[PDB]
Amino acid sequence: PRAKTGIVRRRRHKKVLKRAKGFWGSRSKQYRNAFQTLLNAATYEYRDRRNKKRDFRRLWIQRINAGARLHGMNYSTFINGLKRANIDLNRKVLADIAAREPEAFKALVDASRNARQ
Amino acid sequence: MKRTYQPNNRKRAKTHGFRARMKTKSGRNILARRRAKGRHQLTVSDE
Amino acid sequence: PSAGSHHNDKLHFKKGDTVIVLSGKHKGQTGKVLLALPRDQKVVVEGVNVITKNVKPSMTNPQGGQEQRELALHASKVALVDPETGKATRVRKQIVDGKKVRVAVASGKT
RNA sequence: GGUCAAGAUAGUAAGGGUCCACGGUGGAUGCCCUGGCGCUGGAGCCGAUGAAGGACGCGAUUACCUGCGAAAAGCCCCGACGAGCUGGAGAUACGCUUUGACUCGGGGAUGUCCGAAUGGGGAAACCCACCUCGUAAGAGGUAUCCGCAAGGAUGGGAACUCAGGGAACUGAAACAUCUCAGUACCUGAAGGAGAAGAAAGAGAAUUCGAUUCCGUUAGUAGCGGCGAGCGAACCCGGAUCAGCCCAAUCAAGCCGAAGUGGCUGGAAAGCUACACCUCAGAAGGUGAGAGUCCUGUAGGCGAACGAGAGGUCGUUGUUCGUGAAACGAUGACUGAAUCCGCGCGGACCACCGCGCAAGGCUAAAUACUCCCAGUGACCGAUAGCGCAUAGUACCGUGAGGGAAAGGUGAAAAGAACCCCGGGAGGGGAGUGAAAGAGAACCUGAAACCGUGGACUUACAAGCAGUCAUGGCACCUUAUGCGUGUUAUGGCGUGCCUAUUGAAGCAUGAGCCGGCGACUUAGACCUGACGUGCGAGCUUAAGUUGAAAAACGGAGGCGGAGCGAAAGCGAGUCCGAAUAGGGCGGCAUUAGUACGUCGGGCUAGACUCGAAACCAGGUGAGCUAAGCAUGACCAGGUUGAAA
RNA sequence: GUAGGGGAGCGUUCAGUCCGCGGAGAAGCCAUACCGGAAGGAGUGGUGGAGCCGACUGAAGUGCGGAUGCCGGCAUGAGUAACGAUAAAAGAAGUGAGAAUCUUCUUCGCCGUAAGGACAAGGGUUCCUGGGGAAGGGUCGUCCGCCCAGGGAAAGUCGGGACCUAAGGUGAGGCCGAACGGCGCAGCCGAUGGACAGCAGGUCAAGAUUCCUGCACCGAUCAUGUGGAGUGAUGGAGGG
RNA sequence: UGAAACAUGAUUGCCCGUACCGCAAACCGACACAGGUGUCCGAGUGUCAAUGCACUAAGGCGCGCGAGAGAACCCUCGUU
RNA sequence: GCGACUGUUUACCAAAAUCACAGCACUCUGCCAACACGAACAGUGGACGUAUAGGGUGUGACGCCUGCCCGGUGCCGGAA
Ligand SMILES: [Mg+2]
Ligand SMILES: [Mg+2]
Ligand SMILES: [Mg+2]
Ligand SMILES: [Mg+2]
Ligand SMILES: [Mg+2]
Ligand SMILES: [Mg+2]
Ligand SMILES: [Mg+2]
Ligand SMILES: [Mg+2]
Ligand SMILES: [Mg+2]
Ligand SMILES: [Mg+2]
Ligand SMILES: [Mg+2]
Ligand SMILES: [Mg+2]
Ligand SMILES: [Mg+2]
Ligand SMILES: [Mg+2]
Ligand SMILES: [Mg+2]
Ligand SMILES: [Mg+2]
Ligand SMILES: [Mg+2]
Ligand SMILES: [Mg+2]
Ligand SMILES: [Mg+2]
Ligand SMILES: [Mg+2]
Ligand SMILES: [Mg+2]
Ligand SMILES: [Mg+2]
Ligand SMILES: [Mg+2]
Ligand SMILES: [Mg+2]
Ligand SMILES: [Mg+2]
Ligand SMILES: [Mg+2]
Ligand SMILES: [Mg+2]
Ligand SMILES: [Mg+2]
Ligand SMILES: [Mg+2]
Ligand SMILES: [Mg+2]
Ligand SMILES: [Mg+2]
Ligand SMILES: [Mg+2]
Ligand SMILES: [Mg+2]
Ligand SMILES: [Mg+2]
Ligand SMILES: [Mg+2]
Ligand SMILES: [Mg+2]
Ligand SMILES: [Mg+2]
Ligand SMILES: [Mg+2]
Ligand SMILES: [Mg+2]
Ligand SMILES: [Mg+2]
Ligand SMILES: [Mg+2]
Ligand SMILES: [Mg+2]
Ligand SMILES: [Mg+2]
Ligand SMILES: [Mg+2]
Ligand SMILES: [Mg+2]
Ligand SMILES: [Mg+2]
Ligand SMILES: [Mg+2]
Ligand SMILES: [Mg+2]
Ligand SMILES: [Mg+2]
Ligand SMILES: [Mg+2]
Ligand SMILES: [Mg+2]
Ligand SMILES: [Mg+2]
Ligand SMILES: [Mg+2]
Ligand SMILES: [Mg+2]
Ligand SMILES: [Mg+2]
Ligand SMILES: [Mg+2]
Ligand SMILES: [Mg+2]
Ligand SMILES: [Mg+2]
Ligand SMILES: [Mg+2]
Ligand SMILES: [Mg+2]
Ligand SMILES: [Mg+2]
Repeated sequence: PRAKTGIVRRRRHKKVLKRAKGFWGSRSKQYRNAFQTLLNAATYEYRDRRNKKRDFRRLWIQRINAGARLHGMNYSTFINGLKRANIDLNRKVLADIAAREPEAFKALVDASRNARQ
Repeated sequence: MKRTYQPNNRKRAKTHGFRARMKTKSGRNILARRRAKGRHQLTVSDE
Repeated sequence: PSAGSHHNDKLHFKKGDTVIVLSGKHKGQTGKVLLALPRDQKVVVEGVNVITKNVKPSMTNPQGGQEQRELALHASKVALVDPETGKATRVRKQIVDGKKVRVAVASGKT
């Protein structure tokens, strides 16, 4: 008995083309370029998952550095005197405190400096 | 310039025809081996 | 592929005979046999009805016009009748005379 | 609040982008069959009484097909059928037929011209005749060979068979013996089959007993640049049987049981409540799925006609390649005995066995499959034959090559009629269940072209993505982990193949569809899983039955090794024994048949791709020339011999 | 994690079997934010019009982006290049639904040992009449060598055969040869040649040494005559 | 004793080919294609003559895309 | 410079110094001639020609000419 593709291929293909939208030109419309575009897209997804884990960390950091400096502290010195008084805060939170909660950041500062000297 | 095919009725027939094709063995053979392929075009006699 | 093909090009009935429509819209109606086409297995009963338009055709008749006449049918919604009952009425074949062959029901004949 | 000043940001889209809606293009997919394909079985020749195959004709209108033959879609006779018929073809008018048509079976008659063509010629289907009879119109005859005559032969046939002739590529990783392989092809003859056949045989048992066929022996004996590779037979089981003579019943057809009511529906066959048939539940048609409508099936009948010698030299055949070369087989030379004789037993000799050369026929089993029928873990429109039909269209001077082609509906009820236009096309209407079927008429994918809408886009640098956030939009697996779109950021070297290394300026590719490549066979090899019997395991060919399978011990595998072999044997071999290799015990252990699979070998062996090689044929209407025959060169200048 | 070996599975068809759906609608197709570890598979909505899902088991033509792969369709290049000789066109008039292009008219331009005329070979209805306008026409077309229908072609003297032979092709007997076959005298086929009786005019929309008018020629068979004894081949010579 | 030859009258007259294109849009070149195709006839004026050249007659056409522009550049040609 | 000359040649990148030629030269060949096509004692060309003919080979009008080497190869002849 013979068994044409009949259906399967159109199936596979559409799957890709439905992943494949928003894509500029041919990419969103022809299979090969679509599936392809998606190979690379794969690479970018994986890496950029861990990557965003980096990037956010960076962001939090610069916000804290700011905070410290807003009084007279370095990031490194603030964070270090916040290791010294053992104030074991996540730094994401520290950003949050720093930019949305003023006088709190103030206190955490005075603390870090105290524990530093 | 001038071409391969310059028709000649007497040539055509005295060359490819039926008295001609039957005059030789391999032309009998051409004949029936054509017939088998269901030629309407048996031979240039049949033009 | 012919219609009488699978019906041994066989007309179980005849030109003249009364008929009753088994299955269809015309469920049960009476009709003399006006036209019985065996090969195509098609046939005309005075029932059916139809409105046909016979197009421009200037001769005869300049304008078109229409026509109430009737569409033929398939000898498989055609049914022979039983004089008594008059309905869904099979047929047996018997012999009256004298090498004349005939046709009964479960109570002959027709 | 007006003026001026500094600073910030908005909107427009020529066009484009993403998404969305809506068509177009195209004809994938699903469904379907009106066409295939294979296997089993049946059937199997035609023709001088004109074959296959054609040409031209026959029609009220006739281009193609079909049927036919100037008696021309037909004619006579018989038989079945009994109401319709007037070919596909779907068109009018003409008609025919219950005194029996049409269709079917069975014979007959008529059958132009070409074609073995056959009165002679010819470029097939055309030209010109002579003879006999006729009043003419017509009819017959006029080939050649075997024959006294009567009579037979000629040509065609897909394969199947026999014969004369007989390749190469290939493999041996080169080639030449060799292998391909007596294969491809050519030719001759012949049949429904053919061939072969009634022993100077196999042979080793003082056994069998014509042949052909299958199983098996058996990849054993052997062949071989002993390399590649090549490879029997006797016996044993089956199929089917035969041995004779001469020279001193199917083919046309008929007949066949048993349901209705309501319900949905455009439509009942489906749902349902109660029914009956069955030797009949195989199938197909009917508005959607019918045991009980129809045609049928199980069954029963069934026709006038109808069918049932030796030797020598060069060589070769079998497993037979000069090898110890037997034997047959023939080309050339030689050409013995006929019974107290002849031929063979693989050189050769005796012995001892099997055999009757020089004369013929022979059914049966076997091979094939143009054709007919039945079936199918065969195809359904890129499949399947090349063809849903066509060897046609088209290409080719020729031989030869050679396509894509499918679908309105249940039924034509095929759209009278009004509207814009010459039309084409469309918008109504009307039919239908549906015109979301309208004749470019089933679904209608994708590339591809457009209209509209959302959000965006004119200081911007880009493998076109990702990931984060803001904007805007939307709310039928959907108000949150949202969806569409977007701005800004970070980040980021298409895919494949080929490689030391690919974004590569290295290969491939316009895009999307659909077709596209690791298989099959053998009762071979060897393994893994599994199973059934288990010191035991197992059939093959066949036979019978066959909506199933059973029978079939003939042979196969295990049983014991060792040597070169004879042979010996839990031993054996080398040798004179020793000392050892192989082996048995062992300190112990299982086989075999099936099946699924991982590998192997032989054959195309994963698919595609050569340049080349060989056979048979087709081409000198092109070009190179030959031959026979015709044709052709305004006008002018120069001024040889004699 | 590359070549590679191993493990478990996803989907496609055909098949056996069961669960079972379907005109209150099957498959196929279309949309989507659901589910599964993945091959994948469900829900609902729109399409469609008559068939099909699921489980288990069996057998495969069983999963494509590539092969400068094959078939087909549609894109790019692009509204680009080109419209096929630089012999050249104007105005009026007409027709038509529509005209630079078709039909009249009046001019202009080109060929004129041709770009005129008559034949042959080849082609095959392309000729003439009336009509048509899808496509063929390199634009347009009302037009055409395209489409439809109907008509048209006439021979004793032209040309070929009923006569001849060349090259060549044949060819009973004949000479050869594994077969098919290869030769081959006479005879026969074979025009490109030999032979041979008619010229002048007229006319259909379309024929012309054919038909028609006028006046000829050649062979053949019969008859009345001049008859009044020779006719003259399958061989001879001349001639051609 | 009807042999030829002849005159005249009668009478007879087979078979195919004849359209049209045929130096081309109708044949061979895939095409309504600047090619190829064999023989005949092919007027006049001027010119030593002529089938030569210019221009003409009879006849046949203006070759089946048009219109405008008046740059680069390209082709064929004039003058320098 | 090359060829003497008229001629010929690579259809579709080479027309010449190519090739042919008249001329000369070596040999071969006595007729069923050599030589050539050939299933082949066929038949055919050679040729219905006959050594002033026919084949093969080379040079290449014409003019003055064409030397030296016979060991190897070929060829002709010889014979113990
Ligand atoms: Mg980290
Ligand atoms: Mg716009
Ligand atoms: Mg016919
Ligand atoms: Mg009768
Ligand atoms: Mg009947
Ligand atoms: Mg008759
Ligand atoms: Mg004849
Ligand atoms: Mg070889
Ligand atoms: Mg080899
Ligand atoms: Mg035969
Ligand atoms: Mg011997
Ligand atoms: Mg041998
Ligand atoms: Mg012997
Ligand atoms: Mg399809
Ligand atoms: Mg096909
Ligand atoms: Mg209309
Ligand atoms: Mg838009
Ligand atoms: Mg800037
Ligand atoms: Mg901007
Ligand atoms: Mg790949
Ligand atoms: Mg490299
Ligand atoms: Mg690049
Ligand atoms: Mg590249
Ligand atoms: Mg490379
Ligand atoms: Mg096992
Ligand atoms: Mg096994
Ligand atoms: Mg393999
Ligand atoms: Mg199933
Ligand atoms: Mg299905
Ligand atoms: Mg592809
Ligand atoms: Mg490329
Ligand atoms: Mg433009
Ligand atoms: Mg451009
Ligand atoms: Mg431009
Ligand atoms: Mg242009
Ligand atoms: Mg033009
Ligand atoms: Mg012009
Ligand atoms: Mg006027
Ligand atoms: Mg008008
Ligand atoms: Mg014009
Ligand atoms: Mg002319
Ligand atoms: Mg005309
Ligand atoms: Mg046009
Ligand atoms: Mg008009
Ligand atoms: Mg001959
Ligand atoms: Mg002539
Ligand atoms: Mg004459
Ligand atoms: Mg004549
Ligand atoms: Mg006359
Ligand atoms: Mg004609
Ligand atoms: Mg033109
Ligand atoms: Mg031309
Ligand atoms: Mg003249
Ligand atoms: Mg003149
Ligand atoms: Mg001139
Ligand atoms: Mg003209
Ligand atoms: Mg301007
Ligand atoms: Mg100057
Ligand atoms: Mg020269
Ligand atoms: Mg050249
Ligand atoms: Mg040249």
